[PDB]
Amino acid sequence: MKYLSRQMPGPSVLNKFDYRRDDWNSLSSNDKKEIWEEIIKMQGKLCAYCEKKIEHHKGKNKVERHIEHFYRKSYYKNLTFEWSNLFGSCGEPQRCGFYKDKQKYNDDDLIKADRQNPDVFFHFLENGDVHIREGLNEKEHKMAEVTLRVFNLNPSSGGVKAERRRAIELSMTLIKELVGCASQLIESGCEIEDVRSMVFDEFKKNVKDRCFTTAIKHVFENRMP
Amino acid sequence: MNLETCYVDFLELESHVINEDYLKESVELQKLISTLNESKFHLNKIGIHDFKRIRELQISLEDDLTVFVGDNGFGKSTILDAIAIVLSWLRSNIEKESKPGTYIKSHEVNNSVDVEYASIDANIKLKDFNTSILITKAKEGAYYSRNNELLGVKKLASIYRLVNKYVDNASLPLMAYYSIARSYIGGGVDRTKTVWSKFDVYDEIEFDRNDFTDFFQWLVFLHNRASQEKLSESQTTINALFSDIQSLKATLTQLSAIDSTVIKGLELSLKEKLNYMKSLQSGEHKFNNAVSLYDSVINTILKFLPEFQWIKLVYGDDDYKIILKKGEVELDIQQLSQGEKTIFTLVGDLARRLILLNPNLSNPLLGYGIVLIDEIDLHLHPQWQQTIIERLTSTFPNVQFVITTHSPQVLSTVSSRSVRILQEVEVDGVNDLIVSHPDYQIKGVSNQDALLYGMRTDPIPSTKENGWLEEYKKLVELNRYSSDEALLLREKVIKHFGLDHPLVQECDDLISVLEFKNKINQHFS
Amino acid sequence: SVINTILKFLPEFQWIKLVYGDDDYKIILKKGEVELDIQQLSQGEKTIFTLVGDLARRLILLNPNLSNPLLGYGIVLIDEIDLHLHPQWQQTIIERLTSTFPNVQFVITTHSPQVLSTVSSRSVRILQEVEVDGVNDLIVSHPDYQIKGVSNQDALLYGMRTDPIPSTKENGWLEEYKKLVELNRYSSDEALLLREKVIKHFGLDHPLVQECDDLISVLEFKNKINQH
Amino acid sequence: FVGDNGFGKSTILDAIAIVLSWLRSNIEKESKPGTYIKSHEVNNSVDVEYASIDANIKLKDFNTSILITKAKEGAYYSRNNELLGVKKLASIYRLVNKYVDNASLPLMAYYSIARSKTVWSKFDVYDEIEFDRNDFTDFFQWL
Ligand SMILES: Nc1ncnc2c1ncn2[C@@H]1O[C@H](COP(=O)(O)OP(=O)(O)OP(=O)(O)O)[C@@H](O)[C@H]1O
Ligand SMILES: [Zn+2]
Repeated sequence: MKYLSRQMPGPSVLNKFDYRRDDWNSLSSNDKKEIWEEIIKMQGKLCAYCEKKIEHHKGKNKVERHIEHFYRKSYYKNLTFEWSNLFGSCGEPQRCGFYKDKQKYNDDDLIKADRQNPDVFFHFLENGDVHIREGLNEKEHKMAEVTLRVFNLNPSSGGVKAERRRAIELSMTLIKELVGCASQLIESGCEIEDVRSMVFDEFKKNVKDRCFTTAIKHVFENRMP
Repeated sequence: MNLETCYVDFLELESHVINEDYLKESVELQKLISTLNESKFHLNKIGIHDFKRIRELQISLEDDLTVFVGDNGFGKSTILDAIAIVLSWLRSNIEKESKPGTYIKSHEVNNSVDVEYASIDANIKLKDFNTSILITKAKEGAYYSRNNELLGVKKLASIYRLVNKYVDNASLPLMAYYSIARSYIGGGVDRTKTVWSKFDVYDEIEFDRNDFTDFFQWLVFLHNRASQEKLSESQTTINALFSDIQSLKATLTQLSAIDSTVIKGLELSLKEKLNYMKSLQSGEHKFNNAVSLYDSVINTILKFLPEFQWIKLVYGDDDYKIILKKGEVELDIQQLSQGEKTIFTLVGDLARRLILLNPNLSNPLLGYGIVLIDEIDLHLHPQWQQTIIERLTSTFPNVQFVITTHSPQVLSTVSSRSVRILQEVEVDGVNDLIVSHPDYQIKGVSNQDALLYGMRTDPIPSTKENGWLEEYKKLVELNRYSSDEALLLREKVIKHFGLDHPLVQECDDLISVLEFKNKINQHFS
Repeated sequence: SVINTILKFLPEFQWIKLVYGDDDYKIILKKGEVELDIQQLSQGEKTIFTLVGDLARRLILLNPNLSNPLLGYGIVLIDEIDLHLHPQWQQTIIERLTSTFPNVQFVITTHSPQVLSTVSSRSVRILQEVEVDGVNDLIVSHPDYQIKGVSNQDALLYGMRTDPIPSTKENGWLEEYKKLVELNRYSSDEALLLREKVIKHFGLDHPLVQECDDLISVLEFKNKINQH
Repeated sequence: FVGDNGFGKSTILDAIAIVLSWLRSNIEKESKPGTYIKSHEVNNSVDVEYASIDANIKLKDFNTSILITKAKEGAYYSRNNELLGVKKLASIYRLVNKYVDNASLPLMAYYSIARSKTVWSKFDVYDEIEFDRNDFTDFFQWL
């Protein structure tokens, strides 16, 4: 997960919709296209939860995407058309939105990408596993324990773990070379600060718009002196 | 305590005492049985000379698992056929003394000018007891004739006959062979022994069609017998059976007076009833319940099919029918896929053989034997391939397996010490067979490395687009990537693979780092 | 016409002929400088031989007017094409089938990931099982990437959705040792104990151990710099 | 087609073979029965009533469609099989080959799994759509 910087509201036709009218299915294709125009802009080309690429650069409607509401419709019906409850999720039938609604859970123990930074709780590994950081209190530990369980982001084997491991191992050559140059610089004798700054900014430039960008960022910063 | 020393001690003691009762409780017999129980049966070495397409070969077999890998024209099934010939002799002598086995027929010998005969050499090891057998056959019109040597096999089979003579609950080794024709056998298309003895299994070695029908009859009989246990019938049933047997005996006596087939059938029925009465007496003496065997077989089959809930026998239309519940739908046997039929028949046959050969063991799935399987990965998707080996060696841990495979996925789950690679290398104009081992350990590695090392094949295809990628990579690594030709090649690569493909991204990273290296050098120059 | 069709399908051979010897008769195939009896062929080559022979036999008889009868029209269905085939054979069967008969429509089902790596992504369908409104039904999807020319495991992971790395017990110690290394706890006694088992099972020169040692050295140098 | 075991990969191929059987029978002779759907092949769910198969054959711009259905025990069925579209095509081929000889015909073949005049001088049998591999002995003798 990655922190989302929500921009100014763009509900458009959503404002025209009425709570009393309801009828979520009554939305036309034009409104859906308008919503997707803003959603792609804010979310990039990655899924909110699993960060699998959702839109490919332009024959078939690959990577089917469905609009998902953060909260359940039945008991938070007042937020059916709420702007802040809109999210974009992939079409995977075993995780993300299609898997969130199949279980019973407490609504007060979920991490929201637009509210709190996920980097505080989670810590990714090279092999593709997820490790909960230590030192947190009881409520945060319970929150992190349950969000992975509901979203199925921590399977025993296969699933998203295999894909994450493959993505990590493909980009390891760049990380190894960058730290190779860093070592040289340091040893030779150059202002640590400068070196750092550069090795970071450039990596961030070269990693933007990629699949599983946080896992690669975590791996790189772990090995970057 | 060497096995031979206790064998000769019992042999010399048998001649003195004539009473059988003293012999049955003799200390020497107890020592012989005790030392026989922990003697693990396993073959050691094998060699082939001028048999079919093979000129010469020497192979060492592991005691737990062996896998043969490689493609060639001689056919690896020939090696398994050689083993099937040798074990046949061992089975024959057990059935009856000096019974002939299987000979090498004339046409299996090589057709080359400089050949005269074909031979097969094998060795069997039981703890510290070693035996060897040689089987040979010469061509027609040869100046010298050759004969087999059956001293060791006859001696080994005599011990089993001796032990089985005094104790009626002796355990015997298991031998089986599953060829590639079982695919038709397991089809189960829509095509009654009252007592079962361990000698029925020894009728044939190779898996055949009639085994499935015998499996159905055995399952029906076992379920019916377990029904009486469920009803908890008292000893009055035994009295009724004894009365029926007495009436049959009186009818036989009347028949003997003033119909040979009828007499034979009545005698066979009387013998079967006497066997059933002896089974009732053993029930009084207590034994493993038919319910325990029934659920042992059902759970054994269910271990390999995790997608099924239960299997039951349903009596309808004056007949029996097998019903399997998958998910929330009841299914018939004939409606299953090919893979499930194959697994169902293979595991059912193995379980039946092991159960029938060890009537005395508390858990009959722990007997000894040797099993040869050809093309283990028939009709199996990659998910099942990675777990079939572990389940096979976990359900039956005391049985030695010899397997030939063709898939890297299966090969990635076996240790590197159980892999033999067969290669044909032409030396001095003559093709020669050699056996090698993998360079590195292959247990737990990815299936690509298992294909690269265990099979020595390139895991990347040679399509036209691969040539484009390789050529572009050479230019990038050679630092003159900035050229018109490279631009033309790159446009083709982007057109085919696409800009978001990871392979193209790796090349982009290679370009970027090279561009940055001179920039950083210039910055701190 | 039949013989030439088979020769075109397999260009590794020079000619095929039937020879009546002094006492026997047999079919001889020549490749390079070696002549092989037809019976010496393996099971896979026999299967290919009879499949191509039957296809050519039907095509010749159905088009008696065309100059080249190999340009007919029709539909052919093949089930489990990868049966009884070595991996080296599986990597070229599709190209030859689609090049010998260029005007026929093919429908093929397969289990081997090696075949998938030679097929374009526009002709791949994947069958899954999903439940909608309480009813479980099948569904058809498409691959999200291009799988032509990629390695074997990439094709297995993307075109079949399966883990390419087994879950063996010996693997269990590997990820635990890796995880302890990444948490800067490689000097712990538990890591030292686990390293004995791993190094015993794999060996010093195995590449997996080599990369682990490289990570150890990198982390050690970073700790040295941070400490100073 | 890629999938696991028990996912209906062989069902699709058998469905297409069922569809093509009727066209072949009509080509050989008008008003000839093809291959029917077996009773055990129907779904075993509680609420099912009938099973239907539909197909579309496109020849340049000419289009045709064939539907075959069978009901096990449902009171209401989908009438009968609609074979009107395939009879026009069969009559077209019969017309073209009746006047001018040495014509051409489409090829239909199905290489199944284990399971289990009129140019007959050569001994090749066109009557059977199904053919089985691993029969090298027969082809060797034919050659
Ligand atoms: N009458 C039936 N009702 C419901 N499901 C059935 C019925 N008959 C068969 N099936 C289903 O058919 C499935 C197997 O179908 P199928 O033979 O197409 O599988 P496959 O693995 O693709 O086959 P193959 O190995 O022949 O290619 C089983 O899982 C079973 O659930
Ligand atoms: Zn997602």
